[PDB]
Amino acid sequence: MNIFEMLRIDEGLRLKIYKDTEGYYTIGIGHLLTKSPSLNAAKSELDKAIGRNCNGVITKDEAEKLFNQDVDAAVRGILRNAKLKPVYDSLDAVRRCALINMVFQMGETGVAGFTNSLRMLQQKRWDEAAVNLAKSRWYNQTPNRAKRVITTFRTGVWDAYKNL
Repeated sequence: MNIFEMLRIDEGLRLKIYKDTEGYYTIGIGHLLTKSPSLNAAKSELDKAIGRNCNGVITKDEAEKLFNQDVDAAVRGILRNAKLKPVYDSLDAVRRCALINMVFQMGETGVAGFTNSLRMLQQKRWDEAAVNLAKSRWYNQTPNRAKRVITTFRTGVWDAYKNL
């Protein structure tokens, strides 16, 4: 299992513009287009993102291209972030994937706000950090996905995704 397979389990694949758990306009493999309520603003972002007139619909191909860019940006964002970098460097390969997953879903900023959990992950206090991560809007709003990520940080193995 790898980061791409992991995120693809969590995000799914949709070739037509759709709404987030959050009600936001998205397409592909969790590629948020706009936080704006107009389908029209979303369509415009889409064509800008793809470089063609898409009319709200993309190919598998285009979806994976956006996915490659998004993953790349997430990692680079982690590497550029003063708060995130040190945690990332301290982690093993599997747990590194769990932090990437969080950044992809919630952005650099959002994750950098989990101050106490970050501190615990750096210290390698797995059970403590898992308990603290669960105390969040994140967990309450998308419990099945949060719990997969959390188990991943807890165990350091890919079992939560074995099932799926």
